[PDB]
Amino acid sequence: VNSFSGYLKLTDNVYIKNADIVEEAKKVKPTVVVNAANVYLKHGGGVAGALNKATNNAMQVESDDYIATNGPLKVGGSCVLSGHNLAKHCLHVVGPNVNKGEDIQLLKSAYENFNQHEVLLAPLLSAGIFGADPIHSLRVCVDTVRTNVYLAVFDKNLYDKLVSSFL
Ligand SMILES: OC[C@H](CN1CCCCC1)Nc1ncnc2[nH]ccc12
Ligand SMILES: [Cl-]
Repeated sequence: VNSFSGYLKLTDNVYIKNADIVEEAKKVKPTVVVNAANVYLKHGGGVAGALNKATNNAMQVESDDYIATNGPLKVGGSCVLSGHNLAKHCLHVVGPNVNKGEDIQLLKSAYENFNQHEVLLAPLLSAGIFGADPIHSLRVCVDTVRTNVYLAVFDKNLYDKLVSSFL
């Protein structure tokens, strides 16, 4: 039993809700919130910009030190950093950005990072401003993640479209 509320159950392990991931994380304080990151951990917009804003830029400050030490992430890769005031940990995961010409096949590799954590609050990777098809992102999530994932979908029409089209 966990403290996630109001989710629709899609499979044995994948749950979905229409919600702002920032507000969800503040309420639940999950062990892990997933950020839709880029390789430079520059949290400018989308989920990343919103999560960073909610930390009063502390996420960005921590991220800049991470990059200065380690260099950029790989597309499809991840790192674990602090969750600040939102969660215990933030798993920064880089899905391919179609608006940069990155290979969509890397979306499966990106979701594989979730399997290192028993329970996660997450967005749909490569959706939104990353330019991929969200129906596809959900399909890959369900077919790749085996741990318990609580998906927060920002947009209501998308959420309803995602639920109504789910196989
Ligand atoms: O897939 C990621 C989605 C993309 N979404 C954005 C709205 C329009 C349709 C596409 N972004 C978010 N998902 C959950 N919480 C969020 N907080 C801020 C952004 C955000
Ligand atoms: Cl977005």
